[PDB]
Amino acid sequence: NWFDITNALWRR
Amino acid sequence: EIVLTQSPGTQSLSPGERATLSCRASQSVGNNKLAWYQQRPGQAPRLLIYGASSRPSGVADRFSGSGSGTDFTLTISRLEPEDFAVYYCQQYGQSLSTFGQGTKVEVKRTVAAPSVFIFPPSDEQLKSGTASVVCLLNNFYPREAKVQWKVDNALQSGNSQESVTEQDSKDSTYSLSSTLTLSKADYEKHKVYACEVTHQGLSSPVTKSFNRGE
Amino acid sequence: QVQLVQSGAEVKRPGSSVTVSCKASGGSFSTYALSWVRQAPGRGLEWMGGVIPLLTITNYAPRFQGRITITADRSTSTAYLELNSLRPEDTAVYYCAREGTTGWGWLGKPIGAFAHWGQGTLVTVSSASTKGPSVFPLAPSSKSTSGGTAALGCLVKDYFPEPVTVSWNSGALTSGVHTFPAVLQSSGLYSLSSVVTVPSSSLGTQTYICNVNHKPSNTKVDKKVEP
Repeated sequence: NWFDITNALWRR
Repeated sequence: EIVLTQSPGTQSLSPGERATLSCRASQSVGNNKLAWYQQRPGQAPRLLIYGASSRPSGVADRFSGSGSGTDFTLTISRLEPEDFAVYYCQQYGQSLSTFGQGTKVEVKRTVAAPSVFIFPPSDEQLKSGTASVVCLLNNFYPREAKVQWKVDNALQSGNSQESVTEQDSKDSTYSLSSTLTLSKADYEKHKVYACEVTHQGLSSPVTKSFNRGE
Repeated sequence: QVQLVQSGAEVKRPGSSVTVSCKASGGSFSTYALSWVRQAPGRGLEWMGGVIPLLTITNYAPRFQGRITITADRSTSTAYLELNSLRPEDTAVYYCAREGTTGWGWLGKPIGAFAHWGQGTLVTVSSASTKGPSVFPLAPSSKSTSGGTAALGCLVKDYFPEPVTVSWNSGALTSGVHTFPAVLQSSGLYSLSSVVTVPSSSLGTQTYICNVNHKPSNTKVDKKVEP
């Protein structure tokens, strides 16, 4: 889901 | 391609009452990623709920969201005057995000038959070869209202358009304006111009007319 | 506190292309998803697509694929929507919207949903030409037809593009005023009416003037409406 990408990014 | 269906389209309540709005998805929504937005006329939408049941800081605690899977609900424990607006649901459980068609939450009030006015075309407009006839339905409730134009007792079709104001913030009524546009040539071939109005607050359809040249 | 400011209204000819900007201030720009949502007059919201600045990863809705382009200028915290091959049906208010963050502040975990929106940009796609409206009186006297109440008004006809504004007696008169949303005629021109209900007894003594203003054509008109 495109809408989940910023989360994975934020957890980095 | 997830389809969200909000039903009903319109909910008629009053300040102090509890409201329940539903959103049904044509297929399960991933991770319950459903959001609710409130939108007032001419204004940008405002986020109320996200993740189906999470409420961001800043949003009144009277707003609540529940559900999962394919059936979601937005609850407002008790309505305040500014809460009467359009509510939209949105799913972002897939890259292709989609919005529901929206549910209007209006104020329910006593039936009020409309005051009907009819206006012939101005001489000035006529000078240019065009005749607009305007029918006005003032301060009525409920919003459902039918207006038919009859020229010398001939139902008109395709030659008129209508507009409806937003519900009045004070008297909770609606007004409707219908314009019938003919060319001056056709306009001059008929004598009687009538506006027939059908409304729940009217025992029988009301008619307003004038004879060209009076 | 995230504020999104968009560029002004635009008028485009069918077949042309339009670019709308969205300037962000507050929070982090490059790490949060920025989408574009539109809304045709009287219709609902429709997500078009968005972009993740840092990764430049875009996501467009299928019905706009190959006609839309969204980019982001991290140097200016500005995002852009470019829609080509414009059609009349593309006429709408376009909004940019950034996803929100959990809890307070604007740096927490993203939430996907759109917490921040721009004021919106009206984009009119038509082959019509800019034009001031003709203003005709909606004169009052049909035995008033409804109590001691009289109705009078102004027909603001054939203008382009939206919007137009109406006030009565320079704003001195506001009670009983009803300015209706404009309707788009087949001619490609807009038309709307503004009416006010008043005591029928004031028809013989009060002057009623509607002030009509169409900024796009720099048109200002004051029409006295008489019985």
